[PDB]
Amino acid sequence: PSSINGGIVVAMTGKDCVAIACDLRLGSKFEKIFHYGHVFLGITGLATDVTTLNEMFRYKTNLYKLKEERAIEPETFTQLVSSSLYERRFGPYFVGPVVAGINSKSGKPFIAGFDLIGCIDEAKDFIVSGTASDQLFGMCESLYEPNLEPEDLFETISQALLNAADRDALSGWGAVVYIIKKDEVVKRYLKM
Amino acid sequence: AGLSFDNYQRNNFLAENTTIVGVKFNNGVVIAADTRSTQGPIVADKNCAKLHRISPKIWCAGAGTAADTEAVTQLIGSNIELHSLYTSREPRVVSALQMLKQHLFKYQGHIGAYLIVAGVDPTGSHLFSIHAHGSTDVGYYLSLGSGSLAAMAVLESHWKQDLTKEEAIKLASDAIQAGIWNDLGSGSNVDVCVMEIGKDAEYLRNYLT
Amino acid sequence: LKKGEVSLGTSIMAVTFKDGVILGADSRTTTGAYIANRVTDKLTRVHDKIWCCRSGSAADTQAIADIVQYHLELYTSQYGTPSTETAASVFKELCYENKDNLTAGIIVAGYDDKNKGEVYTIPLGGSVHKLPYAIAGSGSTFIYGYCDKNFRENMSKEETVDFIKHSLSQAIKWDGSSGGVIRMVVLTAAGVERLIFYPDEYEQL
Amino acid sequence: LKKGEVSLGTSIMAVTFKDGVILGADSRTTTGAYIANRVTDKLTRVHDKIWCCRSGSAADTQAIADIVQYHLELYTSQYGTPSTETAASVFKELCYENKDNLTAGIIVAGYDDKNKGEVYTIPLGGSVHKLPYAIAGSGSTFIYGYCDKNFRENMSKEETVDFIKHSLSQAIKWDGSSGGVIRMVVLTAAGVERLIFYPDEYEQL
Amino acid sequence: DIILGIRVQDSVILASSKAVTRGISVLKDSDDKTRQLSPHTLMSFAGEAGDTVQFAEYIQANIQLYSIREDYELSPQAVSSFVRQELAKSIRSRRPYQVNVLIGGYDKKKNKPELYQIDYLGTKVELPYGAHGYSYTFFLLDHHYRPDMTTEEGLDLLKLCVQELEKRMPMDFKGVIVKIVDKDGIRQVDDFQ
Amino acid sequence: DIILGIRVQDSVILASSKAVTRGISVLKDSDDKTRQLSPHTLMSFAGEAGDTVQFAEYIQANIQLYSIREDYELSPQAVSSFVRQELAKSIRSRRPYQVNVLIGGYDKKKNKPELYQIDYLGTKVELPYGAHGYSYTFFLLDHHYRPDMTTEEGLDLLKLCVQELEKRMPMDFKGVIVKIVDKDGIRQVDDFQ
Amino acid sequence: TQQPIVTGTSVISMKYDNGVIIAADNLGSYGSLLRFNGVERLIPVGDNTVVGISGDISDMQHIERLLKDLVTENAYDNPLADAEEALEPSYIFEYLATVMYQRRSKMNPLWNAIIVAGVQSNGDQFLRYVNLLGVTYSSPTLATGFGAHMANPLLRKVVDRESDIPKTTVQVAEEAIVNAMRVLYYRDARSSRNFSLAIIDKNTGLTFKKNLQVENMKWDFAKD
Amino acid sequence: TQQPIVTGTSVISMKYDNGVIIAADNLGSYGSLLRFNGVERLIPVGDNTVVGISGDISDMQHIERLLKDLVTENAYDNPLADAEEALEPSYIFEYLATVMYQRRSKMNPLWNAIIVAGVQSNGDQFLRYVNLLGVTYSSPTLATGFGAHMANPLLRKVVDRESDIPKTTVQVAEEAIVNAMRVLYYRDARSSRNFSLAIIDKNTGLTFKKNLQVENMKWDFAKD
Amino acid sequence: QFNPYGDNGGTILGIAGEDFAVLAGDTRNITDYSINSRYEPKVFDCGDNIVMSANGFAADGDALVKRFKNSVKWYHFDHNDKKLSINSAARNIQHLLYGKRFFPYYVHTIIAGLDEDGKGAVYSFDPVGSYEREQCRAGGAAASLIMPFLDNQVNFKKPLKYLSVEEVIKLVRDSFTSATERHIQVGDGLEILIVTKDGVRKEFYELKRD
Amino acid sequence: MNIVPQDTFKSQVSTDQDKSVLSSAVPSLPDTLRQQEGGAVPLSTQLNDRHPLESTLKNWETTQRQRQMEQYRQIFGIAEPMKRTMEMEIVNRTDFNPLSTNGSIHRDILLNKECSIDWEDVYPGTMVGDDVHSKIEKQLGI
Repeated sequence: PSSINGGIVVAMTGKDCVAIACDLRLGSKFEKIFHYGHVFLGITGLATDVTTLNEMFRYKTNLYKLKEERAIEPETFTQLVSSSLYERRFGPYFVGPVVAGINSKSGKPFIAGFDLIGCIDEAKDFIVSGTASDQLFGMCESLYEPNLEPEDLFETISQALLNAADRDALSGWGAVVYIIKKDEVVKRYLKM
Repeated sequence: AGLSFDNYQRNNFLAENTTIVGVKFNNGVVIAADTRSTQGPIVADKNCAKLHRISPKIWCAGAGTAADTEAVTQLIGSNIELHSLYTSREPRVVSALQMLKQHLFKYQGHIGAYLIVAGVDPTGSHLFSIHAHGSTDVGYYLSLGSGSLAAMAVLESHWKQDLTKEEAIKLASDAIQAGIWNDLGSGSNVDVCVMEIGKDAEYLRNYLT
Repeated sequence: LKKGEVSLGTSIMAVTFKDGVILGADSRTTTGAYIANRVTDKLTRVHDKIWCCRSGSAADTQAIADIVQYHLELYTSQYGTPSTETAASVFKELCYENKDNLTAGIIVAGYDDKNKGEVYTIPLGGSVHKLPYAIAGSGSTFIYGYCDKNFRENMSKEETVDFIKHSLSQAIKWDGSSGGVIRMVVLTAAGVERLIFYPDEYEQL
Repeated sequence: LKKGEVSLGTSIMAVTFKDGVILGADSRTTTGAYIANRVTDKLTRVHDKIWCCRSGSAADTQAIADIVQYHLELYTSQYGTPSTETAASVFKELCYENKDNLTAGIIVAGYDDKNKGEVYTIPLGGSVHKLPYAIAGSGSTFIYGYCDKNFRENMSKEETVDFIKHSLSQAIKWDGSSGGVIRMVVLTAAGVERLIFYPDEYEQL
Repeated sequence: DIILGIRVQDSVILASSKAVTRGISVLKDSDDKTRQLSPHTLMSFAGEAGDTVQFAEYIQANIQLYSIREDYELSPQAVSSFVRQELAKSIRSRRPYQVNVLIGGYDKKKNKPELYQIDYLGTKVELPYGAHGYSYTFFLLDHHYRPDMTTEEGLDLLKLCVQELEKRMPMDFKGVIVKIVDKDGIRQVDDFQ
Repeated sequence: DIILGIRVQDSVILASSKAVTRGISVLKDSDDKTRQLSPHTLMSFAGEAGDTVQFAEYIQANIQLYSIREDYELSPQAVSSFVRQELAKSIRSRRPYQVNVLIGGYDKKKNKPELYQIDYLGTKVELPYGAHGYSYTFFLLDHHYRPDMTTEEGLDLLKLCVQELEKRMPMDFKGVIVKIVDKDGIRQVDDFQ
Repeated sequence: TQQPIVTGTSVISMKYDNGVIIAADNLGSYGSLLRFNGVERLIPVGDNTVVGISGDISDMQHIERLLKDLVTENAYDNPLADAEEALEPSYIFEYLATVMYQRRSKMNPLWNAIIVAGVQSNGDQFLRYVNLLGVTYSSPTLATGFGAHMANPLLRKVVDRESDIPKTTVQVAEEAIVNAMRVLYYRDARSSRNFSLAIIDKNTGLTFKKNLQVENMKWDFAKD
Repeated sequence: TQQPIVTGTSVISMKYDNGVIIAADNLGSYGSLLRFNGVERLIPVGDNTVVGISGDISDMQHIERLLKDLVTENAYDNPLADAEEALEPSYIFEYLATVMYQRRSKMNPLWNAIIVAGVQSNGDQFLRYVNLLGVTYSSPTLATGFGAHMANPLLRKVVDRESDIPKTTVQVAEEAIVNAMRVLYYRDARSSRNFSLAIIDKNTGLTFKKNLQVENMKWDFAKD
Repeated sequence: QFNPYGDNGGTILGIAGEDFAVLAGDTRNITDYSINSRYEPKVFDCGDNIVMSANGFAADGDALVKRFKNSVKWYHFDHNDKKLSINSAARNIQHLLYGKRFFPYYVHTIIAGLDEDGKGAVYSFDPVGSYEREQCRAGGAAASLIMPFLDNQVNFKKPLKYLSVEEVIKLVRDSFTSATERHIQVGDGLEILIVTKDGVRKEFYELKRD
Repeated sequence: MNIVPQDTFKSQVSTDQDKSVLSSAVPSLPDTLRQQEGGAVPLSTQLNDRHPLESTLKNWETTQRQRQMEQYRQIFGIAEPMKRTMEMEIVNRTDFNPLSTNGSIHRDILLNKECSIDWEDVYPGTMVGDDVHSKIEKQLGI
């Protein structure tokens, strides 16, 4: 019940939309995806570091909105995450973060991943984080197709998560999926 | 202040429980790299830009810890921009070399960045290699990365003093191509940057494929 | 000494002769068995007629040499041209006070109107020794006898050039960490003269 | 190689000349920094005109030399005087087949009517090399250049004696494990001649 | 040291073993592994030697200072967040020490019980039931727990868990002290586990 | 594994815990750590895994061969000497293994009980009482032992020792099987300890 | 064995249209000391095979003894031992690879890397590699040690696939080998300027060239 | 510090009726290599003190700098800095021993063994020893390193007790020191034939002899 | 201490059809980041319509294949040239692997052929001889990429039982092309051996060489 | 003339070494509540298991400045380091901004860091005692 370390995060890009999904534990709270207005961050790894990073980024994004008088864009948030991670060069957090979002002015979807000291990997297709399943990357590679509609993208990412969960730990596995458009965000739960 | 040492003991307790070339030619310098980015044996990105810009006419490419390379390059670029504004003069490659050398020596090799730096300034064209511990060296042609041996073989095969711009570009492209073919770390594309005296820098993304 | 650090497996010579001093070295820098640079220049200038060669850690010796050059510029702004003894003393102080953290050895060759050419050696540890001639590096061990049999005081310039060329050719022949061209600097009252000799010349000696 | 074992930090030379061969060595045996024996004889006779010098473990080399002498007596009982090549082959076989348990290196100098004086070197590992002249030991490293500059084919007896004396004097001068007197054996068609030179003679060369 | 906690519909029940130090025989009648943070928030702790007691007393002092300064009581959520922050801070420059805390409270603004668990690295999890120190009581809790259980049913489940624990421990296990936090405050069950 | 033995005026009482290996749950009713060497000599053993059982079975085979060959029974002293020799021999060329044996017999030539203890290095000591596997029963034995005690008093002392052992062990300690060797042979106390 | 003492650096080889070419330097190193000059590391076996050996020199001499004994035993009571019963490169490689794997399995290995080159009796080219672990493989270009990292990229530009073999003449292959040796002399600290080369051709037989030296060295840009 | 690199072997010393004698060789070794010849290891302080140092050469030069600075600071504004306020051997030894112990306590020691010899202003002989651990002691004969194992037995046969000091002339003590140096040159592999000697006498002052060589060496029985 | 093991990372895949079997492998032989060769086959015909591959340390796999083929020769000599069935071959290989229990081969072994009823059969082995019959198995560096591709393409989606030889060959080629695009150690070439009642057929395809 | 910082380890410890957080009930003991370090941080734990580069990084600039002052003393005399130190002391002494942590412009001009950036500049960085009055008390020494 108190063991929540680990997990997986999958981010994918469609046509004028993005999808970010994470695994969720069983029933009888701790979700690994957070948002800062219209930028979504999913963190895998040590749970205490995940909570610390979420609190720090909420702090920084609130101050940024108060000063700039506008919400922060995915690229700027990516750079901020990179610099914050690099600050702890010799004591780094045991985390793998993934960022997804849509730029307001341009409408271009954006996803990125980070290493534990902030090296940025900007991918045009998808990002997978976590070490729960080794075949999850292969399943995402086999299922992904460029320029998918939000319904098709949701189906693809949900199928990838379900297939990864089937050949892995079971009896309580759940998923949380976010479909992000320029003006609409949909959050869904998968109990399969 | 500075880089933090917090959670060092905690991390210890938890633990207890690329081809880059640079070529000089008669009126400038050329730097070239491959575009394959890997995370272990997995190809993370088939089109990655490894050529970085310290200043409009001073470029570099690195190996080692990627985050360290990027951070050090950006810090030195900020220092170079401020110094150029302060002196109202074009930045010199020697100044960037001095800043990089002293910064790397301060950290006693704990910043894992190995660099090739090429540039053009009012004093001429310059090419340097920089080691993580702070040692620097000068040369007419340099190679770096896991594919550096094949690229160096190609460079030693077809290098001469009187090289034109086109010959230098072809030689750098061939060295990167050899690293691409014979090294598992490289393979996708070739990025080039040509810095010629008296002209703007020319950045060629995906020069070959 | 540091893990994964560039070392200086060189061949260094400095000989005092009738008109001044000559400093000579090879041009090979290696990483293990791979030759990282075959045309490196190892003759470091810290003042117009005060030059040195370095051994040990490359980064530590480069930092020490830069500090020494800065110190000599400060001294020159006050009292004019420094003596070779002053530069050797500064090198010795920097090497000795940091011997627990830095690995450095320095051969210093200088000329001035008062002393008329001098050689100093500062091996690892930080001690200083003044000698009529000095050898250092991994390849020096193979020419200890030959030099002892062929050095004379007050040799002419050409004889000193030949002696250094022969000794460094043997050092290159027997040491795997030494090779390339032979570079020399001649410091006299007339000025500074740079010389280079290629393998096809000295390998036939 | 074995813990607390006597090693051979010597200076060994063997030179072929017009009339035959000459084998020379120093006479110092040390335990760390203490000199255990300053008048030791290092010229080992395995046949009337086949001699050797040893390096590495003293016990292993002594055992190998005794076995080789016994083997050569057996050979002589059958076919007469053996050649230097045969003795070198026996030494090589013994050293190579036991290289995982014994540390031994051998320089062999011989004379016979057919080959007229030969030198063989068997370094650690057990490989064999035939050379016009050979040097070995901890003090040999300091005379690699000098010998390369002063050896000529078909030298006279006196010139060879002088060359060996100078080279070994330098080796003694620079190596702490080498010292004492210089002992030489001259093997020609005339017979075997033993020579000794004292420090007060060769230190003034 | 073993600690257990169950959040039932209207209260939180915390059970702590009244153990003593090893190598010294002690006779006492006090619960030394529990500090009252606020009149409606209790904390139980387990782990190594006096580091844990120092941390618990430091937390209690800070919370009492807040209560005096504001003339107000922090909610259990805020108390747990502060404890998590302080625990994360305490090991930023030293080797981590074994510690595990259960915080049980009754929020009067929301009028509901709450239970949190924080491990030695500073991971806070909100749970309906929890335990620490046991080498399986988790299955017994899973099969016999309902969100709308009364205090008596929670006490019966706690007694079953205590019996299961004691069936595989020596007689040196003297017993477990049980406390209940609800809308009337914190009380001690002097009768039995 | 824990073994105990008391030599009373006319007999020897040997008690062995009916324990089991770790990681596998077993339901059995037998004394697996005791071999009958001869109709008037019994051996109890404790230690590590099957090495001890192999040694005990080897000893039993040798003694049975002697009994068949000579149509006669070795005295307990000779049996203990042979066991000591074999135990010393078994570790002359291998790393020693943990083993401890109690040999209890009734010599009919002398008409008296005898008890011996041999440790893992092959040290044989003749003792009035002995034990192995206990981390104190020594004081209880010293205060309440007399050379001329009857079988009943020895059984009472054994029961006191068993109670002392069980007061500091979990309920996983199922019990102790007790056997008595006297002039009528070897019998098992089926009632209790 | 269990440690190398005196060693040689690298051997390089390639196939051309009518045969094979192999080459190796003549140096035996003693650590950082370039001790022995004049060590032959190409061993001609028969009139059709050449074996190149890199690594421990004493083990190399042991292998030379084994090869000579194999040649002698082939001719034992064999009238046509040189006409139709002569040794093939494949036979020699099979024996050598068996020996290498067997001595690896004994934890008593021979610290060498071996390349066998030659022409079979039917005119087919043979070029194969074995090492101290018993790992064997074949390729149109082969090299050991430092050469494997620098000579192979240069040689694969001439012969990159099987179909390139018929298009490569002896002159082009020899020039490529010479340039690769020059590059190795440039960038290998344990290398020598003196090297030996061997050409095995299905028409002209075996040509063994000794005392070859690296020439045309660009030591001119170091003046500034 | 924390490792010696360039070192000198041994210093020997003894008392006689009217003064003290000390001696040391002129070699700086670099391991087994006898690198530097011409290293002076006897440092004269004032007109009445000599300090002999064995061990690390760089630390020895540091100690020489300290001694020179001590002399300069004593001189300073003192008018009678050479008549009645000159430095005594006891003062110099006290300062040096304090430095040695303090640097030992810092885990940053000076890797040397030091002997101070001289004559006090009242005519008394002074001869004391300190090392890198701060251990100090006095004796009518003193030696460091190999000398402590070979020179002391020879010197104690001349001066075995305090009462032997008035019976020992300068000639006998000097001959004993010379013979001890010859024995050390015989049996020490890091020794040199060249050595320096210093005599401090309450009547004749300081006599410093350089360029002394071991003579009368019995290299004659090695012929057979 | 001398390390007797090495690694020559490659990828193999065995699939059992209705009346055929296929065993495929990449032809790349590498050491660390270097390329030893671009065409070094690892799938061999062992006689009696049995194909074998031992991926991992190349020397151990070559030795195992050599021993198995010699044993097959003696089996033919001693039993009137009787055909060796696939299950008997699997048992022999299990014994060969377990004979090195305390000094094991550092390989993973796949064999393929036809059973007694004519159906395709594939057997997979652990390094010390534990073996099982399977419908499909991928081994090596890129197995975790090849298996999801086949699982998405096929149902074990047209069922595997009704697939033809050409369709299986196409699926193997597509999966290996994808793995070559994603994995640095996979490329150069792909070789497939097909076992049917008529015998063993070889096919070769080129892969990306970077 | 040091390059790498030296003599960084502490030679003596005591329970009252930190004079600013001494307890008022027991002046020989520290006040753990006002330390605000988590309440479970003994001083002894700070003497072991430190990253070896931390001391070098923390004292690097001071070491370089001391070497520069020593060079000035050797070459120019006592007056030059005296004047540099006096200027730095005057600038640092009269700056008191309890609500800010950034250094002054004049300090950067004196340190010749007008157009220089290091990681200390990029990354310059409770319940009890983090107010203006604590800084006033520390500054005035009352």
